[PDB]
Amino acid sequence: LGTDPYEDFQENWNTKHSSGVTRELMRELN
Amino acid sequence: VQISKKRKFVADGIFKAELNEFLTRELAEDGYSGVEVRVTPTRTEIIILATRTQNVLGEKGRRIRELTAVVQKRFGFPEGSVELYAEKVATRGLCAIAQAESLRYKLLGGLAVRRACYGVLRFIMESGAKGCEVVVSGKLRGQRAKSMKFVDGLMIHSGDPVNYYVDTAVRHVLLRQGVLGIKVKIMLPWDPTGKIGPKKPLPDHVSIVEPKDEILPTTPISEQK
Amino acid sequence: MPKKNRIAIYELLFKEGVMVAKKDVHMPKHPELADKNVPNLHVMKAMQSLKSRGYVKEQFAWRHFYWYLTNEGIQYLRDYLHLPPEIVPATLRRS
Amino acid sequence: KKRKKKSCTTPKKNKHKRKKVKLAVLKYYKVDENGKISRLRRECPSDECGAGVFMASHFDRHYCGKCCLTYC
RNA sequence: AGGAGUGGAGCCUGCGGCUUAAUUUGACUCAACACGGGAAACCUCACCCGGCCCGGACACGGACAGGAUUGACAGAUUGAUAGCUCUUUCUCGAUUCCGUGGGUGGUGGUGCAUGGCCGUUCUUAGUUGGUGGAGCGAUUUGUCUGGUUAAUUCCGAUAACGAACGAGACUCUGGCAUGCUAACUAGUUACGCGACCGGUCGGCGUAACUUCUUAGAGGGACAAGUGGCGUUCAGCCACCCGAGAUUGAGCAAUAACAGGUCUGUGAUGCCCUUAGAUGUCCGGGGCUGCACGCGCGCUACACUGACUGGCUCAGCGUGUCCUACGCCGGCAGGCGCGGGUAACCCGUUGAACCCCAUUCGUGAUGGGGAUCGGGGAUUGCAAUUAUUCCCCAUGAACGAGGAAUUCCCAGUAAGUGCGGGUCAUAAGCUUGCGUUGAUUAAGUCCCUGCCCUUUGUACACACCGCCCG
Ligand SMILES: [Zn+2]
Repeated sequence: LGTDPYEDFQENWNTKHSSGVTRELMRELN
Repeated sequence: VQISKKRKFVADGIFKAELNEFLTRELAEDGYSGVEVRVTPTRTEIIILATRTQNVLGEKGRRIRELTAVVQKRFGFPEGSVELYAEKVATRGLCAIAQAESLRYKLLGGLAVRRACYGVLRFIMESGAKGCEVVVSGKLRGQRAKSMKFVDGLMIHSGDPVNYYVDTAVRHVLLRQGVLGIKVKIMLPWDPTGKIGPKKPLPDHVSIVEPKDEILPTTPISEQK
Repeated sequence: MPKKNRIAIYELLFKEGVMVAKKDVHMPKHPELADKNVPNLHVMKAMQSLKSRGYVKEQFAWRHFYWYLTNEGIQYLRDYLHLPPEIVPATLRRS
Repeated sequence: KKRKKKSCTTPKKNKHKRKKVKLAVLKYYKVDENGKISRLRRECPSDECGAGVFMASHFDRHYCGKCCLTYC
């Protein structure tokens, strides 16, 4: 029960933290 | 000296509106889902539908014996006239209130919104609902509020058939930064002659009976039974 | 708050496990405490005190307070009123 | 509107502080060495507080605090 | 094409302004302005001038039963019979009181921190997956050249095929049933008794039943029949029969707006204040003040009328304040008995326009009523900055309204009254109801606005753009 990388990326793909949310989602996927 | 019936039929709905509000603020975290009043001339019965039946009466029944005594003082019942009973909702997944309160105790406990809402839609659809919609509004990302909407299946919006084919619930959840609104709509299946769903079919659905296949005779035969 | 009023309020809540009042500070008499001349304000401000110590739990709805005794309230009012230990509130005696 | 802070009044009112009188029971009874006592305060003939409650010996009246009865 | 108008006048009510101690405040094109159920004497009430109370839980420390504290007559004081305060000396018995902490209540701030609700885009006809086809995939087709429809409603065409929401269907309501089930809290017919000159009787009592009244069930209308038009389909026009050949409303998509509401809430995050208070109560004021502008309206400008008499017809609603009956009053209005928690009583709801006689006779006139002076009566604790109502008296503008501009298609517009909400006292507002009842149209894209296809683009915060000097 932590944070969801999918939701994080979908909500912050165009903000300042896009480069970090992409990295976290890639870590979750692979 | 008694009262007019215009005022009597009204006063019986104001009484039932405040009792539901009082029980809502009291047994919500225990699965409260509705109340029913049966005015028997000897003993007024009040049935409370809930999920966790053990958390309503409590150990030794020390909680529903408190409710039946705090209710009669408020509403001026004579002692022993009013009795409160607790029962179980037949199906929890198709009650909008029980799902709009279940999702409130997941947003109040640290679940992500996106996964809290899919866990509710999945349980709603797996219980036999025909459609579901869950909306969450408020400050989910920063100082600006926004709405997330999760839909699944069929959902009707207009007409009279909406007054019995859908169940709606609106609830508030108080977080550290503000208030989030949770709306849950469930569209029930048909279930002819059934507890769940309306027995009436949808007003636009036409059911045509498939004829029984028969062989038309070629030659004449009399049957002299 | 006269000591007689304070005693009257405390030993009425003891028989039950519950208390009901209306949020009306100008009502001159509490209906359950008639013939003792105990105003409605005194009941409100006594249950305010007993709640802050943790001995009761409240619920408010539609201008009404509904208070319940907690296990620490029976233990505390038994010594305040010097009641025999063979006294138990009406909530605790059934089933 | 907008807050305007006007606190000016004829100075400030002072709340009546009661005077701490020590052993006021003494002056009600005069006790000699022979045991007999004299009651120096005149007493009110009422029912709510009779037989024990003394009145006020003012310069022109006798007054019971509890009864609010004044004899001139 | 027209009808009634608004915009002109008098006044009633809201907005600015200007005043003021305060004249509390939100909302400003459609999408503010008789809106906040917002018709405020007190309360409401936030605003202004003052004055009491704590209704400051709880924890810790102090003092204190050789008393912590509590309240109080009289003189003064005070707007006050506020022990509020000064003088004065009796009660009250740990409930309080003092410091520290951290709690509470706010119609206090932020609607650009939020929830919910509402308004709008939009009452338009729109919107979207799945599988397949095209492609550099950003995308695209489906979701369309064309007829048709109130309608992305259908027909058809067809690299698309199947679906979904919205539309439609659905619910309430109006019009029909001498067929069904029923009626002393609805009646009718008949027969008696009675009054009066076979007739009238809402005079009285019985039996026939359900036409009338009430309300349940089920029927009944589907472009169904005929004649035309239409790629003879989808449909459109006329007509017969028929109660009816479109009755009126409720609900209502995806996606949005920094739209309104923190002044509806024990909805709510922060910020502010919290004991000479932004809490709460009491007294008196203001919200209404008035040079001037801006919107909803109500009355008129008369003879297609006003006055005075007479005759004669509703529907929707309310009622433990709605009221019959009798007596005194010109009246507004007062006293005594009665009914009704209501198809039982007001009430068979004797409404107003309408209708029939009289007087008036084109005139600022008996039209029209503003304004103001005397009296009288009610509601309330209080009517003075007239609460409302009545009676004499007063008798202004106004002779049909510039540029502009609103609403409207048939029991409709307009006229005319009645009921509800507000309400101790109260409608020129709103929300419903009946009554009388039309002129003109059954078309178009000219004005206003919205939608669509093709086309151009140096725009993409999207023409209130970008950009050269
Ligand atoms: Zn005395």
